[PDB]
Amino acid sequence: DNGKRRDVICETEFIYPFGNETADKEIEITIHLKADRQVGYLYTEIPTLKYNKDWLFLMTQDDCMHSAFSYTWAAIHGKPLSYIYYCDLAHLQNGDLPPDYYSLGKTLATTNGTGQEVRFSFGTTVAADDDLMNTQTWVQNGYTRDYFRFYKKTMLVWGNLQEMMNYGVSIAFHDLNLPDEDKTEDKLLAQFPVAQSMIREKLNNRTCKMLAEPNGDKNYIKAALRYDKIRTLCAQSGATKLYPFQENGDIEQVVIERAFYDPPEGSGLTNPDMIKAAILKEMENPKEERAAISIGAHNTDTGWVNFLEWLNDTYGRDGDDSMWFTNQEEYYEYYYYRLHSKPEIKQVNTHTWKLTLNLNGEDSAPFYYPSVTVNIFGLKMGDIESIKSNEDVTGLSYGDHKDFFMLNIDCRKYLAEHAENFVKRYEANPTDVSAKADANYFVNMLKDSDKKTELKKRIE
Ligand code: NI
Repeated sequence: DNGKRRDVICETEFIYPFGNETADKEIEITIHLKADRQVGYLYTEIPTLKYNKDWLFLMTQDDCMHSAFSYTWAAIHGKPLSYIYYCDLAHLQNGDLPPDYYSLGKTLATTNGTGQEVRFSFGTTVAADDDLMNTQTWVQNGYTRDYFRFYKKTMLVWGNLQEMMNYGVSIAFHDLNLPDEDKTEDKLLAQFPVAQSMIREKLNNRTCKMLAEPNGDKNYIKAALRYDKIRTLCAQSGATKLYPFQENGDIEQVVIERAFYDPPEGSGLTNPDMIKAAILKEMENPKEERAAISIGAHNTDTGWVNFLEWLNDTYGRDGDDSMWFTNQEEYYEYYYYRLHSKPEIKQVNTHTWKLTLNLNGEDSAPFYYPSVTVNIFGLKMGDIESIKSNEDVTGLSYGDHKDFFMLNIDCRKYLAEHAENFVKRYEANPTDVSAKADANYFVNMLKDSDKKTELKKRIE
């Protein structure tokens, strides 16, 4: 019965198996050359930014906000949007949409430089030790007497966050659920693993490794530094300003600077206006001198939706494609790989070369973004007869970039199974255009294989 009110716990039907992700990857890519294209010497590097991007935009949305799902995630991923209301996942699943709903008509993305879409990525903080994440959602198709079921909740419900995990959204600690008088360094330290246990229980055993400092409270940074699961942190002050082409040290347990760009009072400007102005100023510098645009957000809204579209249209897929728009966790892992991994390429015979590198995350937990870019200097796509890869490589795209050759290598252990889960969702909702688009997006992440061919056929 479509018309009957239901009050449900929002749930998604699969979550990537973060707890099962392998910590250590061994990449072996065999490049067989055409007969009259024998090259003499090749050498390799991991570039400063993934996909050979010129500059970095980091986004972390604080306070575990409903709008992180209803506005930020929905706008990026081509989902129904509202101007004043706040959908939960169960509304989208059931087609119970607010009375002003609309869609942008596209996802918001860069490319990877080798012909594939990379949707914008961001992180949200989590109030995992707060029972308000267990709030129910009122679903009632066709009910128009009121729209109270679409009002802003005080925070994300778990199901919304669980679904966001399937799209690579990251997580961070923020406030912990203790009485204010108990927010001492020692008591916050004891409460971190309590919140972590709830994160792991709800997010298919993903371990949170980031702290976004709350309200300038340095007790959170001091406590977090004694909790070794936290590897990366952000704050507005007492931090390090990130210059991606200059930063040379370890950033393990380093507080990265992140700004909210609040507008002057009574100025009528918005946070997106301020960030846009900061971006324009920063782009006037050569890329090597640019700071990262490292932003925090609180509530996101229509102005933020339009700003994300502006980024897409200006520096993303529909503009100059120069930006890497990601979350701080993915960046942290990539920087770690660039510091510690050493790609090597060896000639096996006159026409065959073998590229190897290891991706090994830190001892605390499996890294969750085990993908890199490798550049090969001296090689062009036109030289290549075939490329093959070993089992640890699950996504592989490649092509020319400037005067060299680039490979985007994804080693997420369960990526093919994840794509198939999106295919199955489309098959169960074949009239949902967005479900089909998501299926195509995830299947296109896979390297060429029988499984990729099977899944493409299922989504023709
Ligand atoms: Ni906050």
